[PDB]
Amino acid sequence: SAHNAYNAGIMQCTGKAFADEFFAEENQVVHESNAVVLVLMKSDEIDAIIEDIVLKGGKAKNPSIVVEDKAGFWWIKADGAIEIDAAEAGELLGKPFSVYDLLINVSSTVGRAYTLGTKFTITSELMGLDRALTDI
Amino acid sequence: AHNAYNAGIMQCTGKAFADEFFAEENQVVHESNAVVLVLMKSDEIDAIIEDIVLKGGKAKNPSIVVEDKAGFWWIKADGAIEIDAAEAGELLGKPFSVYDLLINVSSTVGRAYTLGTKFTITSELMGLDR
Amino acid sequence: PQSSQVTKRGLTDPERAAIIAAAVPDHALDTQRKYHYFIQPRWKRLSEYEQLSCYAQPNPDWIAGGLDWGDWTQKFHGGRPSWGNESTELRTTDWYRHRDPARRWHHPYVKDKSEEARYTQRFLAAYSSEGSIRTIDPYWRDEILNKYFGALLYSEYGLFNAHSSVGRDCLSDTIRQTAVFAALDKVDNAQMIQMERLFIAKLVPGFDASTDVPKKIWTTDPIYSGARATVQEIWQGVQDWNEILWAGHAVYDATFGQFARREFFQRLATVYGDTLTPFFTAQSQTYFQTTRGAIDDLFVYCLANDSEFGAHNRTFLNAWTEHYLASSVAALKDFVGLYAKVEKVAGATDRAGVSEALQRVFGDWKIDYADKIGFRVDVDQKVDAVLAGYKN
Amino acid sequence: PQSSQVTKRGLTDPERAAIIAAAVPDHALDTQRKYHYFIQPRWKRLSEYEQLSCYAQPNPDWIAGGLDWGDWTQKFHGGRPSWGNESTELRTTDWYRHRDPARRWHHPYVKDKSEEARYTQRFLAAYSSEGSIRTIDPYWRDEILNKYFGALLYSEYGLFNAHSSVGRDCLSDTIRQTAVFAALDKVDNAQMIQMERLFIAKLVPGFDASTDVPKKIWTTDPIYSGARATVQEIWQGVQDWNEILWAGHAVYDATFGQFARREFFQRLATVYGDTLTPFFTAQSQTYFQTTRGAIDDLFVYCLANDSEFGAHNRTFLNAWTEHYLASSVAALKDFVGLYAKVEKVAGATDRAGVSEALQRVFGDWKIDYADKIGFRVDVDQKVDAVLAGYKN
Amino acid sequence: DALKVNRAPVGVEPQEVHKWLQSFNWDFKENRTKYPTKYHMANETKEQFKVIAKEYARMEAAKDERQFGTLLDGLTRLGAGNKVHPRWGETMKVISNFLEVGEYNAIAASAMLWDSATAAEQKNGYLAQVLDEIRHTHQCAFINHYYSKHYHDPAGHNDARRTRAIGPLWKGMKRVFADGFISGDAVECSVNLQLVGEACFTNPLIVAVTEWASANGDEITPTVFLSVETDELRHMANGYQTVVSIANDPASAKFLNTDLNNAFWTQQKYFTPVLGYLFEYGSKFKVEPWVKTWNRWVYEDWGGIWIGRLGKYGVESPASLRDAKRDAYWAHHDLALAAYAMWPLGFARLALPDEEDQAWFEANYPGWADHYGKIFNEWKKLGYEDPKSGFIPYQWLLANGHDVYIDRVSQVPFIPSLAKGTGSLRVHEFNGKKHSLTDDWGERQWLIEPERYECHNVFEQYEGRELSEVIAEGHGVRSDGKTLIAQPHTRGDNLWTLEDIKRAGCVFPDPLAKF
Amino acid sequence: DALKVNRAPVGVEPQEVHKWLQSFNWDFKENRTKYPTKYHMANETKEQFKVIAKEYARMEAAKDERQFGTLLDG
Amino acid sequence: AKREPIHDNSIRTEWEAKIAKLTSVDQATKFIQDFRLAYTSPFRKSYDIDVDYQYIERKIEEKLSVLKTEKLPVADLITKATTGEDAAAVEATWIAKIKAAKSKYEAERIHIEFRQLYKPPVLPVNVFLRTDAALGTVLMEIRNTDYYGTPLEGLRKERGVKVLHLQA
Ligand SMILES: [Cl-]
Ligand SMILES: [Fe+3]
Ligand SMILES: [Fe+3]
Repeated sequence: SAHNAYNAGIMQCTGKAFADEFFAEENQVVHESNAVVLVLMKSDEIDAIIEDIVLKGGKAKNPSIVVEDKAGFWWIKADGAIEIDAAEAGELLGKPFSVYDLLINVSSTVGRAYTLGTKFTITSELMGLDRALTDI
Repeated sequence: AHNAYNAGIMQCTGKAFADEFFAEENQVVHESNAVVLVLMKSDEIDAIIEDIVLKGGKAKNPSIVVEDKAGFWWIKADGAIEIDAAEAGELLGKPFSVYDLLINVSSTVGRAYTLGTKFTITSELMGLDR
Repeated sequence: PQSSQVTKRGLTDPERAAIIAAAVPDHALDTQRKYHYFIQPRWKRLSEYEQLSCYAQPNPDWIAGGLDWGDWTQKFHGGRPSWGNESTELRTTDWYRHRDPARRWHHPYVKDKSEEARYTQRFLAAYSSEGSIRTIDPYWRDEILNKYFGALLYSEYGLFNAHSSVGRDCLSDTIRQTAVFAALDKVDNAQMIQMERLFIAKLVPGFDASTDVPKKIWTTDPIYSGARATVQEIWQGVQDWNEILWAGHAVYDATFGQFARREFFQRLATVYGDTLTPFFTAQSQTYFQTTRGAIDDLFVYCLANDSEFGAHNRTFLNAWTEHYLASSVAALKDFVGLYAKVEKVAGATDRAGVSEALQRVFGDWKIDYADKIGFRVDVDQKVDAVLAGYKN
Repeated sequence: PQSSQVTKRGLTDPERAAIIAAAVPDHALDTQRKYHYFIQPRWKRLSEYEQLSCYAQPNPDWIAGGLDWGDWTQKFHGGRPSWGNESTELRTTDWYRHRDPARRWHHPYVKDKSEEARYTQRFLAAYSSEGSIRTIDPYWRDEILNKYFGALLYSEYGLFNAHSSVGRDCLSDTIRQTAVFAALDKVDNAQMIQMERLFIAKLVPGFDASTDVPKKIWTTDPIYSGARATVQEIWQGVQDWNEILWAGHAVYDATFGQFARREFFQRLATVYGDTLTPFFTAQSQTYFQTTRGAIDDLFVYCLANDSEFGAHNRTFLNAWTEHYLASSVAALKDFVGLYAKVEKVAGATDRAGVSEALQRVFGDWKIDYADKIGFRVDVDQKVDAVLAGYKN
Repeated sequence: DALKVNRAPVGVEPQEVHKWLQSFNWDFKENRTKYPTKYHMANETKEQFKVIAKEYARMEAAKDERQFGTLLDGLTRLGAGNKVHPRWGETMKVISNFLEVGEYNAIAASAMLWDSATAAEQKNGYLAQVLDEIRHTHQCAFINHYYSKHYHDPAGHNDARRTRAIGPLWKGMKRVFADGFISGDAVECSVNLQLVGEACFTNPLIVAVTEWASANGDEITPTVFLSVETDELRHMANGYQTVVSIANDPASAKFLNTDLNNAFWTQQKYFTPVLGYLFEYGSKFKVEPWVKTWNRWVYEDWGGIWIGRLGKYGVESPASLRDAKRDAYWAHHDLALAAYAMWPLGFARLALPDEEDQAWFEANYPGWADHYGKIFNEWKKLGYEDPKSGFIPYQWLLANGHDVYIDRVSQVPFIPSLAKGTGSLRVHEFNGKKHSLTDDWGERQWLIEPERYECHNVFEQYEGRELSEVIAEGHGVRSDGKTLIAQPHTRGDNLWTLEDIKRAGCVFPDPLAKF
Repeated sequence: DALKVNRAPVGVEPQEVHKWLQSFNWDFKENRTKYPTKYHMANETKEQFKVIAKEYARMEAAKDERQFGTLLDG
Repeated sequence: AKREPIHDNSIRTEWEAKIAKLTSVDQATKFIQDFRLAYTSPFRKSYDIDVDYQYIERKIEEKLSVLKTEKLPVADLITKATTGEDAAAVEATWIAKIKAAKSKYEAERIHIEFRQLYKPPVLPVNVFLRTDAALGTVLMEIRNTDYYGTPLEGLRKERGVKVLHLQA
């Protein structure tokens, strides 16, 4: 869980300590990451979704989820994938809420995002390149 | 100054207010020639306050008083107040009928109506006055 | 400088925001954040529609379903309660049970009608620019449409006014919303018919959009004699608000109004080259089906199947249906005399065509309403009764 | 406790708000509050449409109208500028002059289409509930509408993709908005045709809403041979972005597109009892008149009457019109062969009725376009050329 | 013909359709109102705000989109829902839900006006009003809905439509802007709902309150309420047209002055003390003395611009005005004594005035410190706020002879031994039933029309029952089932439970047994 | 037929139309890009966010009203 | 003394047992008429079930109404009172009764008693509502003639109250 924090790793260092890690020889190339980042802009519907979906069943299924308060938006980072079922959110909100309505406040994604039925999903998988590990 | 929100007895406090408030002549209503217009603050209304009501409106009716009541504008004048939506539309640069003007016209003390592009609140008793 | 103090905003004034932050507890004082959580959900989850509507009416426990107690604080001279059981013959274990399947509280209702309002004006500006009125059959336009579709506005207007006492008398919040939205849609129908007439007058020199000829036809032409008699009874002859809603929407408008609007003017428009009227009948027919959804829930789901008063209620509904179906058959029998004025089109305005139209209207009605309250009806008997008024 | 700082809001935090209040001047530093006050207004006062749109494109002074200076920072391999005068034959003193008379920036555009989007689905849910499909002529529904209206979506779709290079190449912001909004309306039309077919499929057992038959007809049926040839040329044969917009909307779509959509499918729907298609063509025709207002302003007000290049531009517009009108006359000549497959209706599908339809299309086009650029045209000659393809 | 037509772009604007509305009616023998009325005069008037259904929907939807954008996007992102002073957040439980029933009853009253109107234009205008009062019902519901989601105490915001039934203040609300509108003369609704209700009292109740909301950190309520009132100008204008019809006919105008005075007293009797109490005691930061608010809106502006101007045409200043003005000055302080003493019967958390509040009350109402202030300070000394004290002030009132009575007509509580507002107790027996009346205007109403005024009061329903049992039965608890929704303080600690109430041993008496 | 039909309330959802978008293209010799490019590889990919013009407008209009409400009112 | 709970108590339970034993329209009509005369309006005979009589009356109405639909022909539901009287005759009789009233005190008792006797389900709803409306019109007009003309002291005498207390 901690490794997905906004200020994880080198972001804890300050002053010369940060500079030495930032300019270290091993950190002059990118490093593959299994994570995804999801940004949701704060609103009535989104704040409900954060509290009762992402911070409960979502973190239950994916305990590596980190949710940070960035004033105007929510910053979420997790290993592997993050999913939000617009059907679950509509049940919680008590009003019409398709997957198209959920995207109204889905602000940004770092990873491979897509909608499938009522579910929005952002995943580390490289669809079209990664080969399916099961025939199911 | 007689149209200010805190005009007359409203300047008094404590016992001085109570003595005016309970005075004998003030136990019956007193005919007023004024109208009161309330406009809720919005981007459109605020431009209308600054560039219509407080300019051409007050030049046409110098008895106009506009007071800032946090969430709304409080306006009182003698006789009548008028706002032309066609003027407001030229000020705002977007389509703006008299129906669109009323979207943020919150309250009225007086006889109000629309006639064409103009909105009027008047002291006149239509159907009773000549 | 103004005479009154400029009030500082507690949200943004630093001194007042600091005072407020010191007073606000650092934790919530309850975790139940669902507004009116105790409402019994009709669907799998409680809807915002229900939260905003349900139990707004302050009924006491002696009006079935109410959560308050005691007598009203002020009643009519004589003793009539503010709301009371004397307002209708029908009974139920809970007047709050009704739910509009469209879940219309005020905002989604005006939101949807705003779309139709603005798109309508965009369509008319383009239709006039298109010149598409050039291909409409002139006799249909001038002699059938303008006069008898215009006269039909008075049927919609009378159905609209029938709801005035319903809006006052009915016994729950969701019922009141259903009733008032239905009334606006009816007066909308009347205003939209007159809008189409006014619009054609802008395109066709000599076309008179005055309501004079339509009104004379509604009040004196035998074609609308049965229809006007029914509307006058539904609107002003009764005050039982369930009788008004049922007779208005589920019988009269479901048979006569559906035939006039959909089978005659909408269908024959597409036989006489009328590219304009279908845009307007599309709105009245959309409103009808939306109104039917809610009317059907009130009378079928709630009242005709109420666990204690279902059969009791079906007795009154069957008696009303008998009366107002006879009125509607008579109205339709009068109305079909108008086919003697239209150009013959095989399968449309001949006896076979009219027969299949009445078979749809009465057949659909039996499925949608009659079968659901236990009212036996011979469709072919009602079709043949109307065809008695058709000039061969 | 999250790893990163929970940032205090300057608007609500007492300490930061007090710091900001101290730094904000007690008076405005300028009185000019009109965003881009220097734009020359087309109407009485500057509109918000102009404020938000005009001079967004950063053209230099060597592209007529540009306020900037110097060469582009990076160009194509070879030297093609980011935007350049080589992109079109037409010339003007100011590429920014264009004004859409509907004043559509992005927000009013999607606001309007959202109204149509939501209302369409309410209309369909109600139309299916009405069962109104029951009175449509089956032969029209299955053999003409499904197949040839289906095939027409490829014309709309091709016209949509014609805008792709226009969206890249055109030389000002208001023009780019006009082009892109026109492109979405075209692909909307194609998608709406497929929506109606998919809708009928849910209502009529055996009705096939697949695009296989429409696509075969569009690509191989002689009825669409000339139309497909023109669309392919306008879309992929040229890159002059003014020629694309002129040939597309002002010649081909204004002649062939208007005949197919309005004179054939919309008009005859109201002859063969089709109460569904007029709802869909009501949108395509509205879109056509909106696009026309913008296209009319670009080529007539701005280009055909540019103070210095008016006659220069009319030379190219007349050469293009000569070419693409001939293409459209051939398209129309191929297309009217479709009347050989429809049931004859006097005054609509006979020779007389098709002639009057062609007189409306060519007559309206002469007034709306040809007369405004000085293009000479004999309407009766163009009508007789197309009627040569009519099987009497 | 088939070739030539004017192809200029044209539509049809709302006033082009509205011009023909009056012709939509037709004459038949039964075409008359179904409701009892004294007014049968000619009423073929014209609408001052021309609307049709399509234009009605467009206007209101445009208002809504802005309102809900502000609520669900902007104010939510700011966390504005929990930036309200707790006193004010608690006050909005009462103001919004109580006003909600006024709006809801206004739907029914406007339908009566719709039914009694004879001209098609007025029937059209009253339908728009009926629609608006539905809109306002859902707007008031939406405020408490929003508070339930974002405010630190959702209890009471989230269930007032049942928990209001526990307490005495709700009874009077069911008359002031509810039963008082819909249970009587239909055409008279143009006088009591409109000429008085909408033209006089909605202005302080709905507009002025938004400045108190702002002062105390609430930007939710101004967003909604200020939109609510935009609809009110059609409502006033609707009522004014009918009042002109009544005045122009001598037969109907003979009823107008009496109906005006009863309407004004009926509404001011409750509105004046309850709203003044909610403003001054249910706030931290005060905008102005309530009596000055009353003077500005009720006495000077409505009294002058509406009633004073109509004095030219025989409409008299209400005879009950002097008594009303006395209520404007003291009645809400009287009411505060009842409200604080019986706090466990409400659904809001209350706060005794602090030292700054007390100085403000005394400076603006000289005499307050010695009468009301000393009582509040003694209750605090006795443990008013402390759940372990076993102290509820209603018992203290009774133990010192300060009985609480309920007016049979208006339902407003009355403490004659402590009140400084208008009132004197009258207890009559009639047909074996005792009744307590509290002023000359309501006593006349009850003496003349006893069958209109049979409302059970809390003492009659609760007699002999212990306080915690009534509260539990009425669901006056939070989700744990034990902690009271209502509280005698606004802090987050030391909340009272049913057991804490039980220790006080408060049992409801029969206040009229002594007579 | 003329009397019998399924009157169940139905519409057409955006993914039902989107399913047929790929078939809207037809083959002809000049159906190629106008712009210089080094990349001439096969690119018959599928969209991840199915949208049609009507649904595009609904989504963005909904975003706009919330944004412009916040700005112009609140 | 000590009231029972509001919505479920022994008084309501006991009365529901009495109501369940009604078996005919005639029997439940006399039951509901006697009950309304005994327990409703300011001229009721007893306040002994004051906080319960409105709920109890609701339950009698429900019993009478189901018995009407079970036992009576449809024409009787529309045109007759459950007393057997012609509904239109009931309307004409009571309207003329109140129009002949010589004072507001006679008129008020006529209106109140009409409701005690003929409140639905006894009279058909449509006939009842228009009769009650006609009566209320008469009662309102006579009560609002010189509304302030009689001093409170005089009104107290005309009403017949026992004045138990007047604050000084
Ligand atoms: Cl002065
Ligand atoms: Fe209201
Ligand atoms: Fe109102």
